Amino acid sequence: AARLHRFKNKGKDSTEMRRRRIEVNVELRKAKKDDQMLKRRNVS
Amino acid sequence: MELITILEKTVSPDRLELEAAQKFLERAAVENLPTFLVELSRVLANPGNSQVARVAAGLQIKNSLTSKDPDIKAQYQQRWLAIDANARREVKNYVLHTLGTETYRPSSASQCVAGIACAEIPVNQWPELIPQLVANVTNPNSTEHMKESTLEAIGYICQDIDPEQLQDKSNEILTAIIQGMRKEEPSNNVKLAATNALLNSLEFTKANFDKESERHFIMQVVCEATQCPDTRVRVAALQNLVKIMSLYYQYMETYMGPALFAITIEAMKSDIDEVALQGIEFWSNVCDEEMDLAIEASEAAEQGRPPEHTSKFYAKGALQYLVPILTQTLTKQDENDDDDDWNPCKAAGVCLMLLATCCEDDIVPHVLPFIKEHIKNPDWRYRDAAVMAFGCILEGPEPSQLKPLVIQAMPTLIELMKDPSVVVRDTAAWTVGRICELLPEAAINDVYLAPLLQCLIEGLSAEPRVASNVCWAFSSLAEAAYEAADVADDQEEPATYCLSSSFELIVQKLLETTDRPDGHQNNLRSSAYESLMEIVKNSAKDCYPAVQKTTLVIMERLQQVLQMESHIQSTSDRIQFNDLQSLLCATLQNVLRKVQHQDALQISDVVMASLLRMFQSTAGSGGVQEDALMAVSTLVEVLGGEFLKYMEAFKPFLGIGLKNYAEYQVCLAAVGLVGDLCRALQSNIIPFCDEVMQLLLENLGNENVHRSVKPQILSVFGDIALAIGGEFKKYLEVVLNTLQQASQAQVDKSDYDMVDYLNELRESCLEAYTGIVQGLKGDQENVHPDVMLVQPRVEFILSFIDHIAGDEDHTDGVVACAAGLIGDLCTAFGKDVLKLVEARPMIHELLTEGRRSKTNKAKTLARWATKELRKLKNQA
Repeated sequence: AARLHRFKNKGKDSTEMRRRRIEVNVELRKAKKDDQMLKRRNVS
Repeated sequence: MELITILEKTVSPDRLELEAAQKFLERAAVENLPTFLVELSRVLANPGNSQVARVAAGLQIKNSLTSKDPDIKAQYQQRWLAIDANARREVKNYVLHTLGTETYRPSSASQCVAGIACAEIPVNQWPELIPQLVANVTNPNSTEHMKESTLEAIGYICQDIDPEQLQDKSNEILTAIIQGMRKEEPSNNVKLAATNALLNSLEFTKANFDKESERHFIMQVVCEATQCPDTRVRVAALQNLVKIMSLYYQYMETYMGPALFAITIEAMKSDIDEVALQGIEFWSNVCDEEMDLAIEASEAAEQGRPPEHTSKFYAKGALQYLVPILTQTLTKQDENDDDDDWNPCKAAGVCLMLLATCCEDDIVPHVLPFIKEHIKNPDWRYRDAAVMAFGCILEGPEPSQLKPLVIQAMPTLIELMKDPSVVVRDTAAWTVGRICELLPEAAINDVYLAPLLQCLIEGLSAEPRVASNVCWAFSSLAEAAYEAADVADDQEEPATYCLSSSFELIVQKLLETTDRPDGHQNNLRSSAYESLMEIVKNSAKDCYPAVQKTTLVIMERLQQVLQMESHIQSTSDRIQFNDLQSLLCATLQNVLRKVQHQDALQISDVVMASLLRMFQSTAGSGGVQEDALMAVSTLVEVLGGEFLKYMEAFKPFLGIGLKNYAEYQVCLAAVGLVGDLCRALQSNIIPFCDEVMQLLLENLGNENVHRSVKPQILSVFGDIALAIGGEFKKYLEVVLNTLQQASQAQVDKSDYDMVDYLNELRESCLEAYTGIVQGLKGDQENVHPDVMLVQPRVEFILSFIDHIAGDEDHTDGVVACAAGLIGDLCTAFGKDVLKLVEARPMIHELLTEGRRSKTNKAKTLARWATKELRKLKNQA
C-alpha cells in the first residue's frame, strides 16, 4: 500500500538502476543474436 | 538443569548465558525432537509458568516448524510430519488448549498453531483445527483473550499457507472472521484481529464472493467496520476495501455508488494520516485496475473480440471530487522532509499522476485552475503544490493539448527554479525533468533552452534534495536533445546537438557533484553518476573530445578506489564504498560502448587489472561483483577475440561467479558473461568449456538456486553450441535431456508470476534448440553430419512447440523463437519435418498468429518459417 518508488525520483535507487542496466544488456544480447541468426537464415 | 530454568535464561542480556541456554535447547532437539516438542508444549500450555518461560517455549516450537528460508521451512515440515502421530497429537492438543490462557499480548500459541497447521492442513492431518477455532470465536461465552488469540491464529494460517489449500475451508474460516468483525463485538481488539485475519484470507474466498448472499454479508461487515471508533479497525477495514477492489472489481458496481465512494472519499479527508493514506490508496488502485482493463480492451479490440472483463470507469466519474481533495493534500508537505517517509502528501502526488494516465485529457480542466490560482501564492506550501500538480499531469493528456500549456508556463517555471523555498526548488527541478522527458519541444527551444541550462547548472550546487532532481532533469534533457538531433543525419550518431556548446561545462559540473561530501543524502552521488552516464552516452560526435578527457577521469578514480580500504571504519563505510565501486564500473560500462575500438585497446589492459583486483579482495557484496562482471562483459564486447589475452588469469573469477548461486544476480552476470565470451572468442573458447559446462550442469542440478538462473543457463547452452560447433557433441546427450526435462515444465495457468516465467523458460529452450541445431549444421552446404545426431529428438521439439501453440498464454517472444525453430528444422532435416508439422495442427495456427502479430520479428520469422515449410512440399 506504499508507492514511494513512484514519488519523483525516489524509486530510481541503486537496486533499480542495476536492474535496468541488466535489462539493457539482456535486450542488447538479443539484438546481437537475432541479427546474427537473421543473417545465417537469409531473411528480411 | 530444569527446562523451565533454561528457557528463562534465553532472555538474559548476557551473550554467554544466552549461548549456554540456546545450545542446551538445540541439542535436546537433536537428541529427541518428538519428546522435546512435547515437553515445550507442556510448558507453553501451563498458565502456572512464568510469562518468560512460556513465550520462550513457544519460540522454540515455532522455530522447529517454520523458517524464512522456504527450503528450510519445507525441510522442517516434513521432519515434523515424520514424527509419530501420537507425539504430534499431544503437541497439537497442548498448543490448541493454550489459546486463551495467555496474558501475554501477542499470543505465542498462535504462531505454533500456524506453524503446525502449515504442515498438517495440506494433508488433512489435523481435522480438529478449524472446527475448534470457529468454536472459540463463535461461542458467546468465550473470553476476549480466547477470541483475539484464535483470530490471530487464523490470521497466521491464512498468511502462511498456500491459498490453494484453504480454498475448501474458506467457508468455516470466514464465519469465524466475520463473527469477530461484527459491530456488536465489545472488544476493539477482537475486531482488529478479525479484520486483519480477513485481509489475509481474501485470496481464497473467490467461491464465497460469488454468492450474493455471502458477498453482501462480507461487504456490509467491512463497510460497517470502517465506521468503528478505534482508528486501528478503521484502517484495517479500509485496507480490506482496497484489496477487495483489486480482486473483485467486477462485483463492485453494486456497492460503489451506494457506499464505497462515500467511505473512501471521507477517508481521504481524514486528518489522521493512517486513514487518509488508505483512502488515497483505494483510488490509486482503482486507477491501476482501470488502466489494465483499458489495455485488455485495447488488446481484445485488435483480436476482433470483446474483453473478458470491462471497466466501469469509476475514476473518470470520481475525478471531479478527487482532484480538489488531492490538490489540497499536496498542501500538507513536511518542511523537514524525510525521503523515506510515505505520507498523504506524497501519496496525493502519485494518485494525481495515476489519474492523469488513467483519465488522460479529462484531468487537465480539473487541475489547471488550482495550478493557476496558486503558482504565485506567497505561501510556499501552496506554491509547491501548484508546481507538483503541474508536474503530475504531464503524462496521459494528449501532448498536442499540453505543449501550449507548458510553453506558456516556462517563464514562471524558470523563475521557480530560484524560489527561496527549498521545497519549491526541489519540485520545480523534478517538473523541469518531466517536461524534458514528456514534452521536450518545450525545453529544446531557441527561447528557453539557454536560461533552463543555467538554472540546471546552478542547481547542481544546491542542497542534495534539489541537486538530485537536477541530475535526473539533466539526464532526461540529454536524451531528448540526442533524439531531436539525429532525427535524420543519414548516418549513425548526429554531428552535433544543442548540448554541444556546453557539454564540457555540464560534464565538469557532474563530476564535481559526484564528489560532494554530502553526496550520501537523497542519493545525490548515485544520481550524479547516473546522470553523467546518460549525458556521455547521449552525446554528439563533436563532444568526443570531452568524452575522452572524461574517460581518463573515470579510470583515475577507478584506482583511487582499489587503494581505499583504509578509511573504511563504520559498517556504513563499507556499504558506501561498495556503491562507488558499482557506479564506476557502471560508468565504465558506458564509456567503453562510446569509445573508438582503438581507444578502448589502451584502456583494456589497465582496466582488466582494476576489475581483476576489485573481485578478489572484495568478496563481500554481490552488487559490486554484478557490476564488475557486467563491466567485464562490456570490455569483452569491445576487445573481441583480442580479449583472449586475459582468459587465462580470469578463469578462476569466472568460475567463482558461476559457483556463487546464492546471489542469483551475481550468477546471472556470470552466465551472461560466459555467453559474451562465446560470441567473442568463438572456437577459441573450446579449452574453457569443460569447466563452464561442468559448473553450469551443477547449477541446474541444485534446486536451491534461484529459478531465474535456469533459463539463462539453458539459453547460454545454445550459444556455446554455436561457439564450438561440433566439439559440442561432447555435451549433447546431457543438454538435450536437460532441455527435454525443462520443456515439459508447466505451472498453474492462474499465477501470472509463473505464467510469465514459463514463457521465459520456454523461449530459452527454443533458443537452446535453435543454437544447437545451428551449431551442428556447420555454416554452409547441405545439412552437415552432426545435426543428424539430433534427428531423433525432432519429434518432441515439434510436440513441445505444438503444446506451446495450445496454452493461450504465449508471448510474441515465444511465438517468434518457435517460428525460427520450425524454419531451421526445415533447413536441417528437409522433407521429413513436413509430415510431422501437418500432423500437429496447432503449429499451423501459431505460424498464422505470427503472420499477424504487430511484432515485426514475430511476423518476419512466422512469415519465413511458412515460406520454408512451403518449399519442402514443393520439393520432393
